[PDB]
Amino acid sequence: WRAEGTSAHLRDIFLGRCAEYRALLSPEQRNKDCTAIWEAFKVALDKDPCSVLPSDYDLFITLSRHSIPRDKSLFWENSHLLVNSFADNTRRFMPLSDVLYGRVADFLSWCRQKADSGLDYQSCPTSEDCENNPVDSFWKRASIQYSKDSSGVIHVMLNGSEPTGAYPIKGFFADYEIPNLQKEKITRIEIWVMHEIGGPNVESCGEGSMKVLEKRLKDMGFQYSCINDYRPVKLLQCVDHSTHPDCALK
Amino acid sequence: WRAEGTSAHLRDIFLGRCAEYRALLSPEQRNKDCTAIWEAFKVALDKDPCSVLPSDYDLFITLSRHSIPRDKSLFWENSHLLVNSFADNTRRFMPLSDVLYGRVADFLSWCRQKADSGLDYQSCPTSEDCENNPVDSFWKRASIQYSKDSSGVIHVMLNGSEPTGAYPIKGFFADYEIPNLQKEKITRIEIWVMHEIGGPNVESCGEGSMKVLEKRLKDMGFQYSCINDYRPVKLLQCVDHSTHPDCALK
Ligand SMILES: O=P(O)(O)O[C@@H]1[C@H](O)[C@@H](COP(=O)(O)OP(=O)(O)OC[C@H]2O[C@@H](O)[C@H](O)[C@@H]2O)O[C@H]1n1cnc2c1ncn1ccnc21
Ligand SMILES: O=P(O)(O)O[C@@H]1[C@H](O)[C@@H](COP(=O)(O)OP(=O)(O)OC[C@H]2O[C@@H](O)[C@H](O)[C@@H]2O)O[C@H]1n1cnc2c1ncn1ccnc21
Ligand SMILES: *[C@@H]1O[C@H](CO)[C@@H](O[C@@H]2O[C@H](CO)[C@@H](O)[C@H](O)[C@H]2NC(C)=O)[C@H](O)[C@H]1NC(C)=O
Ligand SMILES: *[C@@H]1O[C@H](CO)[C@@H](O[C@@H]2O[C@H](CO)[C@@H](O)[C@H](O)[C@H]2NC(C)=O)[C@H](O)[C@H]1NC(C)=O
Repeated sequence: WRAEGTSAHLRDIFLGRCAEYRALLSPEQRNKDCTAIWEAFKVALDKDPCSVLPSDYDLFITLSRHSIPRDKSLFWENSHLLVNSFADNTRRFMPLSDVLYGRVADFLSWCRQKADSGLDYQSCPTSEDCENNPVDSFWKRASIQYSKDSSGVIHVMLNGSEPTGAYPIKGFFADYEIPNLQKEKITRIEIWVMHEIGGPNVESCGEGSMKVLEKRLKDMGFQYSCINDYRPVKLLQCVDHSTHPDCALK
Repeated sequence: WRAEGTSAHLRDIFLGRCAEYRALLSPEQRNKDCTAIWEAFKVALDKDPCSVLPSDYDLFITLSRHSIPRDKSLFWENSHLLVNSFADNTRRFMPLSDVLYGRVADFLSWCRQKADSGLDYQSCPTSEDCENNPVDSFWKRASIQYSKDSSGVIHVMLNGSEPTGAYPIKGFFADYEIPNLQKEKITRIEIWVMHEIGGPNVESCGEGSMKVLEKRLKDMGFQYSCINDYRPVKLLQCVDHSTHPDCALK
């Protein structure tokens, strides 16, 4: 397996994150059983590391699913850390990592040993090793759910400094979220194409892969919008480049 | 009593955070036993909620203590959330909440029931109910250690929009940290007086309580400097006031 093995102390981390997230939920939907959620989740830890399907996580989703506030969904690509810091633990936006079923697995890795009941802390399969590995099947299932439950203004943060372009035609956003957006309950889609401070401007709104994305969203009937270096996020990037000319204040 | 009852699912949260923090420690001191750390901490939970002393957490500290990088300490008052966001989980600085023993308790509450053996989720004592409550004694002990183990350039974030003054003459910083800073291994102390965006400038460097703090530190023989609205932090505050004139980019 050419990927990170199971995360040490997966269970404690999972339950801890789950318990802390409960506090963020509204009292009405605060009734969540972290233990049951973990049990449902571990069904994948009792299977062949190449025989886990997205549907295997259905129970896990049923037990953890909760509503996402209108206009708070934030999708992204090649911007993990920035998205998490900007979202600020649900305070500004609620990306998948800030939704219960996403929060418990953010950054973690897991898979059962090839031919032994115990978890494999040595390595886990990538899409290359095999399509149906625990981690990818999990995110496919969580992505679909996250997309289906989003409504209002859809925000998307992309990385215009990524060498392969801002929009990966083969990725979770393209293959599992866009096709699952409920057109009827979506007002518009606003894209933020961020560039590293002084970093390379590989692509901006309307260029390369951005034209492909825009065309698709438009052919799908969505009201489309694209902003280069959305200020609030630029200001956050600037925190680490205070003396740079792109970050100077008036 | 008068304070919040112990946090729901305290143990799970505690262990979860402990396990996640282990990953941030260098392989040299990563060998931490969260369960044992939890048991040492629990010693205070099996005592009268008004008879817990800072020394009751000596074992807890012994088992969770670790080094703090030179120049990375960050003290503060009236800016807990700003400090946590800026520190960015160990990336930029290492405040007490980003040190193992502080991390497991950041924002939590705890105390045993008055005459019962179980935890009291209804309420916990405050400084007014009785001085020796579990939470206050915990932070006194934790503050002392954090100070004793700090070195190099000392940073301090104060709130200059605080009505009663940026430097509370009575508080954890004045009463438990400053007295435990070890000059022999300290270069200088740098203060950052932050003001709310547009917010009121109650006090700035060299004003009111700031006069007191400066004189106290100088009388102790420390090199001292103060900065109003330290740029990096100002930029972070700006993320939520992007259109405000104080946050306009050049
Ligand atoms: O370690 P773990 O358990 O694997 O958790 C993963 C993993 O540790 C890390 C991957 O970073 P990467 O730069 O490859 O970033 P990606 O390309 O993988 O993320 C882009 C996708 O996330 C979305 O939110 C966007 O809209 C888009 O669909 O982000 C966590 N992660 C958070 N949300 C997702 C996620 N991994 C797959 N997802 C799929 C969906 N939502 C996710
Ligand atoms: O819920 P919990 O478990 O009680 O966790 C507490 C509590 O939930 C919250 C209190 O916010 P407050 O504005 O009153 O701020 P404070 O006056 O209480 O804290 C300011 C002090 O922290 C330092 O780091 C600064 O340099 C300064 O000495 O911050 C958490 N906290 C984190 N570090 C500390 C802490 N509480 C007391 N401390 C004392 C030391 N380090 C701490
Ligand atoms: C946006 O994409 C750029 C380029 O892929 C990322 O910056 C690179 O990050 C890697 C790993 O940290 C480094 O090895 C490269 O040297 C970086 N290149 C450049 C030009 O900076 C950047 O981290 C991405 N931004 C976000 C928020 O994920
Ligand atoms: C700095 O201190 C100010 C003043 O106490 C804090 O602002 C107050 O915050 C409370 C709670 O959110 C509000 O009800 C008040 O209206 C605020 N007053 C003002 C003048 O803004 C502020 O939160 C503190 N800053 C930080 C980072 O903690």
